[PDB]
Amino acid sequence: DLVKAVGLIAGAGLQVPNGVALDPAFSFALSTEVYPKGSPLAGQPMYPAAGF
Amino acid sequence: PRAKIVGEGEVKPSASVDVSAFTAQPIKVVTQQRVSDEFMWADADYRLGVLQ
Amino acid sequence: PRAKIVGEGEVKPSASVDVSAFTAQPIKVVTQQRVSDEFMWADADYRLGVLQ
Amino acid sequence: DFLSVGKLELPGSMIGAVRDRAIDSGVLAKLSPEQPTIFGPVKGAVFSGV
Repeated sequence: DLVKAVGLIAGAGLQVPNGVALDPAFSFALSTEVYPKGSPLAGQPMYPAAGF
Repeated sequence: PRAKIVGEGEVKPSASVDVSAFTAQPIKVVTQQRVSDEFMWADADYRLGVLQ
Repeated sequence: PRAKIVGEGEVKPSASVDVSAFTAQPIKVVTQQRVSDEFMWADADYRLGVLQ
Repeated sequence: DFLSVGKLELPGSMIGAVRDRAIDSGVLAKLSPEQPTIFGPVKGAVFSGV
């Protein structure tokens, strides 16, 4: 619901989104996932989320 | 603007500019609190920083 | 504004002054004139000083 | 009643001049390095096949 929201701004490849504001209740709904050991971005949060 | 291919002796044409504008009216926002002077005394007596 | 005589008890009233605002759009005035090259030469050759 | 700031029609301030989109200049200049020549036509020979 967030990635498809970004895909409306950069989908046409015109504007470039750089800021995002979340609701405290929504920021908890964002699944804490992070990247596995293999990927070059290991240890980094895959989503905004909460707790980080 | 869009360029135009011309030959030796051919007329060199012109284009245009599409300008625009946005406006914003200044808004005044306030907030007031009604605090009895009997309360401010207890605020400094029991030393509970309710107003500070 | 006109002040009013006030007794030691009567209410000191308020006068009414109306401030307005004008607006002037900039206008361009232009005066042109064409003289011949031969004339321009003649002014410089005979110390005439017509052009100045 | 009183002197408002409505009668006195205020001008304001200018934020500036912003361009809507980022400029999409070129791509041919990034893929194939420009090899400048003198004025006039250009021509090349191509030997194809074995």
